[PDB]
Amino acid sequence: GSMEGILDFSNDLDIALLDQVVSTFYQGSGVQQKQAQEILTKFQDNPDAWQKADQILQFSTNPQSKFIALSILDKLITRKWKLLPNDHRIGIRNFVVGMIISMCQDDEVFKTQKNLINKSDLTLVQILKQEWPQNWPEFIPELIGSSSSSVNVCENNMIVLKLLSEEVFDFSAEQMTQAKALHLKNSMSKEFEQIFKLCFQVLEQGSSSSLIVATLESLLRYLHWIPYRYIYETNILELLSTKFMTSPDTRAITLKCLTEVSNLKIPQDNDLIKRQTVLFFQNTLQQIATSVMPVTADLKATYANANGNDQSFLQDLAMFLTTYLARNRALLESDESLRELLLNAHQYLIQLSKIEERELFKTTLDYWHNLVADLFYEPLKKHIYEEICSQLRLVIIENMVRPEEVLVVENEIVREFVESDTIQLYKSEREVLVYLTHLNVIDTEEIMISKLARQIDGSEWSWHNINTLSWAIGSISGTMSEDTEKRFVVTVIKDLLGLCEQKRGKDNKAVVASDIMYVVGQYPRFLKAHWNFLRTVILKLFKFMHETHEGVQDMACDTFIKIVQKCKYHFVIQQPRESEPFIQTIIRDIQKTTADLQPQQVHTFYKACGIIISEERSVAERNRLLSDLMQLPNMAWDTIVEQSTANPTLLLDSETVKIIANIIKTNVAVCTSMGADFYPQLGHIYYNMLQLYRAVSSMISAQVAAEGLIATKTPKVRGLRTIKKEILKLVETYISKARNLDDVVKVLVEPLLNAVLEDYMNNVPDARDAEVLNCMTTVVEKVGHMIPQGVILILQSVFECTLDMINKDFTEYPEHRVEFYKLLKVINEKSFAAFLELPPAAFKLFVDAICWAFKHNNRDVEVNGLQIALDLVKNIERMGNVPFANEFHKNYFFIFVSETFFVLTDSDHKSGFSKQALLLMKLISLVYDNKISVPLYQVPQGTSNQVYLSQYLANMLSNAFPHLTSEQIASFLSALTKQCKDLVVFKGTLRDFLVQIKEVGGDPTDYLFA
Amino acid sequence: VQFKLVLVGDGGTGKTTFVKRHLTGEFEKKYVATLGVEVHPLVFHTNRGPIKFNVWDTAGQEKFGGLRDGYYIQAQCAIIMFDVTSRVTYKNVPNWHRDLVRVCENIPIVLCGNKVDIKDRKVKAKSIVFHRKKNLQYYDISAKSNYNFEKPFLWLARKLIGDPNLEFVAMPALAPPEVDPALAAQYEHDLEVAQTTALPDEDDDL
Amino acid sequence: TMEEDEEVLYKVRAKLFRFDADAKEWKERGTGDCKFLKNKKTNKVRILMRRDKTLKICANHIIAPEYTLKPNVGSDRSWVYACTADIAEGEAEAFTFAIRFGSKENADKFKEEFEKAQEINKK
Ligand SMILES: Nc1nc2c(ncn2[C@@H]2O[C@H](COP(=O)(O)OP(=O)(O)NP(=O)(O)O)[C@@H](O)[C@H]2O)c(=O)[nH]1
Ligand SMILES: *[C@H](CC(=O)OC(C)C)n1cnc(-c2cc(OC)cc(C(F)(F)F)c2)n1
Ligand SMILES: [Mg+2]
Repeated sequence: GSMEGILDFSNDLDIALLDQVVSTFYQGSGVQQKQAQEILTKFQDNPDAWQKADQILQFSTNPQSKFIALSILDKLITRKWKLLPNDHRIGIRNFVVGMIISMCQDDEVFKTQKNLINKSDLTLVQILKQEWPQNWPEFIPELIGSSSSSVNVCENNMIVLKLLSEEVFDFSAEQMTQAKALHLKNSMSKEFEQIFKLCFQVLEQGSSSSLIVATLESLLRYLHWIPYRYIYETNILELLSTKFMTSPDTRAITLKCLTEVSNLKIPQDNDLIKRQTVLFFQNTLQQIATSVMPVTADLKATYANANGNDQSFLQDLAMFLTTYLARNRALLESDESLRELLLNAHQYLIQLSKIEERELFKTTLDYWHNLVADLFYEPLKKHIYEEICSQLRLVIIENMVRPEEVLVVENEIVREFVESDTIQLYKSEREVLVYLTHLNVIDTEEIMISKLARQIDGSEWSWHNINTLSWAIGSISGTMSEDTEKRFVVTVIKDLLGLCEQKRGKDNKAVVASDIMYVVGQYPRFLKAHWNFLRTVILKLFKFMHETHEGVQDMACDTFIKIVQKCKYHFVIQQPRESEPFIQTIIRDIQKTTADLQPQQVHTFYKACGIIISEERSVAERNRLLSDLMQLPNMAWDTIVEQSTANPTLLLDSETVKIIANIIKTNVAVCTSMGADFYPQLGHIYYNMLQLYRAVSSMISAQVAAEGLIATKTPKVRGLRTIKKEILKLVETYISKARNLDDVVKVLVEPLLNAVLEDYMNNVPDARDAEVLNCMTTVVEKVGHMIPQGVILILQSVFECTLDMINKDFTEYPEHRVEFYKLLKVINEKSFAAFLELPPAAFKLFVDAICWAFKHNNRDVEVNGLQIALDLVKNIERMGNVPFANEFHKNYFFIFVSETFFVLTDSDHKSGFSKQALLLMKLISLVYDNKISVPLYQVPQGTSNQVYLSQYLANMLSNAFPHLTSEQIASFLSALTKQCKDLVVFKGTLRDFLVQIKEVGGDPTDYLFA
Repeated sequence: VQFKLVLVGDGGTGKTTFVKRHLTGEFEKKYVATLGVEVHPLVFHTNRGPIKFNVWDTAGQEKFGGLRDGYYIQAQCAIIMFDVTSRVTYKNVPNWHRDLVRVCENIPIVLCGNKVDIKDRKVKAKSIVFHRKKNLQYYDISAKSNYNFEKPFLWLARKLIGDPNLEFVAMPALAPPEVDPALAAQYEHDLEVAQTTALPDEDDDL
Repeated sequence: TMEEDEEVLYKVRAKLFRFDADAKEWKERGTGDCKFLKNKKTNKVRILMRRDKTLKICANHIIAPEYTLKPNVGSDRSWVYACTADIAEGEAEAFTFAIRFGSKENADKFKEEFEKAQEINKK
C-alpha cells in the first residue's frame, strides 16, 4: 500500500508510518510482511538514514523502531565514523549516552525494554572502539563513579563492560587490525585495576540478584584474559565457590566462572596457590552435595525429566568437573585427606555418564579417555581409581553404540541406510574400554562373562543387551593374552550359539547372526591359530549368503572379506588334514556360493578371492588361480564378444548391457585387490574390451542423434555409459597400481588413447564422460614422463572442449570441473613441456582457466587452481632467462597478481586465503629477488621492476578501493613488499588490509605492527 | 501455539534447502541466495497437539544480510547452521552465536552441521565442541539424504512445550473425494511433458 | 489418525514426485511407505503415503479407474499419472505425480496392485 512513503527523504519522516511498517514486519504475515521487510531494508541501507536516528529515538512508540535506528547508527559508526565532521561525532556520542542514562533512570523502561538497552550498550561500545581512550580518557573513571548514583546504572555498566571485553579480547582478531587490537587491549589492561575494584565490591556487598548476575557475567569475560593475581590474591574464589553457589539465580554463571578459573595452568610450584585451587574445588563440591544433589542421586532420571534449568546445570557441572580434574587431579591424589574429595568428584562424573544425551556423553567420555590414558602410564596411580574404573567398565559396556560393520537395525529388524557421528563415538568408546581392559583384564572378563551368562538364562535377554555386550566384546580384541583370549573367545561363541538354538523367529535370528559375525571378524588372531574353526566360520558365512534376510546376507560378505584381509595366508597354503588349499575349494563352488547374492555382493566376493590369490608369490601358480577365478566372467565375456563382433545389434538388448557391465565390474573388483598381479587377466580382455568401448560409443552417439539429448537420461544409454565408465575404471585401477610401467606404455596406453580421446572430443557435451579425464590423470601421473607426445594428444583432445563446457558458469558439469583441474595439475606437475608446445592462443586459455578456478567457491576446484598457479610460476622460474619465460612474465605476471588480489579482497573466497597469500608472496618475491630479467612495463627507461610493481599496485588499489587514502595504500604496499619472505607476517598485513578496506580513515601506521 | 524460530549461518550452508525440505518435501539443488529473510510457517503434529514454527530463514551472505540482528527480536528458538565440508562456516559459528544471544538471551538453540552426505568431510566430528559450553544441542544433518533432518525441530518442540516425552504423530487422514472431459483432451499436453522430463537422481536408492 | 476403518491391501516404500509444470521440473514430495487402503464400509481403495520421520501425509487420493500409469523417459522403475483430487496438503488439488521404487520388480508389482485396486473401485 502506502508503506513506501518512508523511503522518500525530501519529506519529513512520518514516525507514525515507520512504526506501522515496523509493526507490520514483526507482527504481520504473508505478503504485507514481505513488503514491509523489503521497505525496511531499503530504509536501513539509505546512506543518510542515520540522520533520522535521533528523531526516531525521541518520537517513536515502537521499541523495534528504535532498535532498527540503532542498527543504522551501528553501521555508520563501524564503517564511516571518521568521515563525519567532528560535530556530528560528538552529537551522536552525547545522544547515545543520553538515551542510555534516560532508559536506566526510568525504572519501568529498565524492566521492560531490555533488548533496546542491550542494543544501545553495544552501540556505545562501537563508539568506544573508535574513540576510547584517546578521545575519551574519562569513560572508565566516570562509569565507576556513576555506578553509585543508581543500581540500574550500575547493572547496565556491567553489561557495557561485558560487551567491551568481548569486542576487545574475544572478537577482535578478525574485526580489527593487529595494531588497533593491541591498542585497545593495552587500554583495558591499564584501567582494569579500577574495574575489578568496582566488580569485587558489588559481589562482596551484594545488592540483589540481577545486579549480581550481570556482574558475574562480566567477570566470566574478564577471566579470559586478566592476570592470575586478581583471582588468587583476593577473596573472590571463596565468594564464587560458596556464597554464589548456594543461590540458583547465580549458580549457573558462577559455575562457568569457576570452569574458566580452572582452565589456567597455575605457577605449579607455589604451595599457597595449590592450596587455594584445592580449596575452591572442595567448597564447590560441598555446595553441590548440600544444596543441589547428593553424589548418589540419579542424574539420568533428573536429566530426562528436564525440570527448569536442570539439563543446562548438569551440562555445566560436567564441564566444570572434567575441566578442573583434567588439569588439577594430581593435587588431590597424594594427600590422604583429599581422597574423599577426589573420588566424590569422579563419582559425580560416573553418574553424569549415565545420562541419555549423546553430546554430553561425548564430553564425559573425553575426560575418561584423559584419565585412563594417564593411569595406563603414570606409576602408582591406577589403584586410586580402581572402584571408579570398575563402574566405568559397566557404563561403557552398557552404552556401546553400533559399529560400522553391523548392518542390521531395529525400526522391525531391518537393514539400515547411512553415518559418522556414531562411527566416531564407537571408536572413542573402544579406545576407553581398551585402556580399561588393560588396567584390569580380570574385572573386564568377569563383567562380560557374567553379562553373557544372563543372556543364556533369559534373565536379561533383549536385542539391546546382546548387542551392546557383543559389540563391547568385539571392541576389546587385542587386550587379552592369546591364552585367555582363546578361552574367552571359545566361551563367547559357544554361548552365542546357545542363543541361536534357543531363539526362534528370524528377527531374533538376524540379531544373533550380526553379533556372532561382528565378534568373529574382530578376532583374526584366534582364527589364524585355529584353522578348523576358521574353516567352519567361512562355511557358515557362505550359508548366510543364501539367507532370505537381506541384512544378514550383506554382512556375511563384508565379514568374509574382513576375515580374508587378515587371514589370507591360511587360505592359500594346503592345511594339514586337507586335500587342497582352501582357495581352490572356494573358487570351484563360487557359482553355488554366490547364487543368491546381488551383483555388487558377488563382486565383493570376487575381490576377497583376489586378496587370497595375491598371497601366492609363485607367478605360475598365482596366474593359474587368477585364471580359475575369472572362469565364469571370462566364459561370459568370450560368449558375449563372439556374439558382438558378428551382429553388432546384440548390444541393443538391455539384459545384454547389464551382463557386460557386471563382467567388467567383476574385473574391477579383482583388479582392486590384486593390483599389479592382475595384468595377465587384463591382457586377456584388453583388446576386445577397447573394441567394445568403441562399439558402445557408436550406440550412444546413434541414440542421441535419433532421440535427442534426452536419450542420455534413458535406462538404455545410462547402461551403455556404465560400460564405458567401468572400462575406464578398470584401466585406471590397474595403471594406478602397475609395477611394470614399460608394459603400460608399450601395450596399454596407445590403444587406450586411440579408443577414448577422439570419442570424447567429438561427442556433444552432455555425452562426454568425466571419467575419461580421471583415467587420463592416472595415466599422466604414472607414466606421463615416458609419453610426452601422448600427453600432448591428451591436451589436444580434452583441453579446449572441456574448458568451453565449464567457463559459462560455476555449476554446470560439476564432475567435469573437478577432474579437469586435477588433470591440468598433474600435467603441469609432471609434463610441463606439453604446455610449452601449446600455441600462444591455447596457452592464454590455460592462464584463463587457472584464474577461472580461483573464482570457484567449490573447494575441489579452488584449491587445485591456486596450486596450478603456484606450480606454473615455479615451472617458469625453473626455465631461467629464456624467451618463453620473458614472454610469460610480460604477458601474465600482472594478470596473476591482480587476479589473486581480486579473490583476496572480494570477501567471497575466504576459504582460500592461505593459498592465495602464498601465491601473492611468491609473485611479489619474484620481483624483489630480481628473478624477472626483462622490464615488466611497456614509464621512464631504466626503472627497476620493483619500482614499477609498487606503482602498478598503488594505482590498482587506488581505483579498486577509492575510499582509501594514498598513504594507506603506500604504507600497506611498503609493509607487504618488506615481508614477502615471511609468510606469517605477510598474511597478517593482508588481514589488516582486509579490515581497513571495510571502513574509512584506517590508520596507515597500523602496517608497522611487525 | 506458535513459536518464532530464527535460522542463521553462513551463506550456502543449506538453511533454505533445509526449510524447503520440511515445507514441501523437495530438495532444491540450486543455490539462490536469500535476500534478508524469508518467513514460512511450519506445523508439526505431536502427541501434545500441533506446534507451529514461524521460521525466519535469514540470509547468510553479508551483502544480503538485510536487517541482520533485527530479525532476531522476540525469537523463541533458533538453529545455527554450518557446512561440514567448509571449515570457515564452522569457524564463523561463534560469530553467529554471539550476535544471536545478544538479542535472545535465554532461548533453546540447535547447532546443525549440514551436508554430512558428502564423502570428503572436512569439519571432523571430534572437532565440533562449540556447543558444549554454550548449552546448544548439536546434530549432524543432511538436507539431501534427510539424515537426522527431523531432530532439530523435535528437540526444540520438546523444550518449548516443556515435555521430554513429546513425539511426532501421524496426522489424521480424511477420506479423499470422488472426482474433466472439457480439458481431458489437453491433459495429454501437460502429461506428455511430464513423461518426457526425466526424474532427478535416477542413481539414488529410491 | 483416521485409518482404523481401513484394510491395507498393499504396502511398498517409494519416493513420490510432483511435476511443476511452470518450472518444468519434477519436485520430490516425500519418501516413505505408500499404502493401498480399502475402506471397510464403502470398499473404496485409496493411496495413502506418509513421510518417513515426520509422518506427514504426502499422498491421499482415491485410486480412480480413470487413471493410467505411464512410464517416465528416465526410469524403468517409476510411474507417472495425473490426479484430479489429492487432499494431502488440504483442499483437493490436481497433480501430475511420479512415484519411483527401489527396483523394477517393485514398480511392476505396484502397477499390478494399482490396477487390481481400480477394479475394486469400479463397483
Ligand atoms: N550435498 C548437499 N547439499 C546441500 C545440502 N543442503 C543444502 N545443499 C546445497 O547447498 C547449496 C546452498 O543452498 P541454500 O539452502 O540456499 O543455503 P543458504 O544457507 O540458505 N544460503 P544463504 O544463507 O546465502 O541464503 C545448494 O546448492 C543446496 O543444494 C545437503 O544437505 N547436502
Ligand atoms: C544364529 C543366527 C542364525 O542361525 O542365522 C540363520 C541364517 C537363521 N546362529 C546360529 N549359528 C550361527 C553361526 C555358527 C557358526 O559356526 C561356526 C558361525 C557363525 C558365523 F557368524 F561366524 F558365521 C554363525 N549363528
Ligand atoms: Mg538461504
